[PDB]
Amino acid sequence: ATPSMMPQWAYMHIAGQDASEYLSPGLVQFARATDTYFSLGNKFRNPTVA
Amino acid sequence: MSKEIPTPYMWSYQPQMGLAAGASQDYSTRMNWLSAGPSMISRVNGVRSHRNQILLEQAAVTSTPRAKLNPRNWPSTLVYQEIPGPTTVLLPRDALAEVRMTNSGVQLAGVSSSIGLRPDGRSSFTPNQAYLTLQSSSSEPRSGGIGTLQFVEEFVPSVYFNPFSGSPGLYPDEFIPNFDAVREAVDGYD
Amino acid sequence: QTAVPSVTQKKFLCDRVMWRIPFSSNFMSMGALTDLGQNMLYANSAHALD
Amino acid sequence: INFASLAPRHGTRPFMGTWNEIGTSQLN
Amino acid sequence: EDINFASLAPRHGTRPFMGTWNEIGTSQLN
Amino acid sequence: LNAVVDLQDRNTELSYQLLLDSLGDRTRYFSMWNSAVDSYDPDVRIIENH
Repeated sequence: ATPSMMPQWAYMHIAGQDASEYLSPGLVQFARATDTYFSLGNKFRNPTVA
Repeated sequence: MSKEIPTPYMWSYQPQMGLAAGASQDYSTRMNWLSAGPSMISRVNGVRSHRNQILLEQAAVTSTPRAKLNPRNWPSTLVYQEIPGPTTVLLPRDALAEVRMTNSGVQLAGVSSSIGLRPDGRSSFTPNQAYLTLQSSSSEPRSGGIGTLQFVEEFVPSVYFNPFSGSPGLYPDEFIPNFDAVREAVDGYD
Repeated sequence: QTAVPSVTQKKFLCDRVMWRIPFSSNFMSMGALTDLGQNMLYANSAHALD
Repeated sequence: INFASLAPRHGTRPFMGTWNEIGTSQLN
Repeated sequence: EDINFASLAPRHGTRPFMGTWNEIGTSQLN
Repeated sequence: LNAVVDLQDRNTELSYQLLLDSLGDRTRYFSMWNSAVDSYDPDVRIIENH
């Protein structure tokens, strides 16, 4: 990767850390429980880096 | 007067003559904070200013210390030189043996820069072979300009603080795409 | 029996599709953020395009 | 880790998993 | 042995008559 | 602070057209959104004249 562009990548989640991992521990635990009826998966971006 | 968080000057390559050609702040990677509150704006400013720091450290770590950005010619010492290993050759024939055999009536078929190392295809009538060691490098080191791989190391984007502050003879004129540093005057028929 | 000589012309149709040239070394889809559009050569300098 | 560095990174960790060494299928 | 082999250079007398630097490949219609 | 920033170049109508296809097949007609995919006849374009 390019170490200079990483701050913009990480902050905008173009190339970051897997939204299941950067959300606060409360939210991911919350969204996991209530995924059956009210799903929050498509709200947050989880990047893929080649 | 300037922002203390300026956009870096990306530097562009003229692959043909192998040297750089100018710069111009990156207008391609800017964010659009014009619809954000006072806090997001700060976090954006922080992301911007972390970049600047990374760029300075990178430069120190990699770029060659120069007295002049974008020199018109690079010394032989500073340019990556491809140095292949010495090339060994295994000489097939025996020079004297084939002369002796041919003179007999036998009809066969089927500066100092060299090393005649004996290993003591082959031929039955003589057991003598001979290696030959040759230098495979250039006669003289190449000075010229820099290649692609070395460019991305020497010319990192350069953060420019308080850009144009007095002394017009001190401005970085290498940032001008058509500036000829030798005569120090912008040229071009255009 | 009467089979007058002929010349053959071939062709193809491709609708509802946009030609694609991925910016990757091997044209694959190893990630959303391509590997070539991540190298220092392209992400730390300016290049023209013709 | 040298072999594991060749896989796409879905976030931070690579995409390795689900060992699918197959090739048993026949008529049956 | 590590003897060094030079080149034969058809001889005009004792001197081997090497020649000048004529490795020039410029034609350039211009 | 308007949270909707529209450019002159990005094409949301085309983007939302491709997005629907990726989510699920558009061969099925949804009356509510009036989402009837424009489809030519499969054989009137290429006259398979037996």
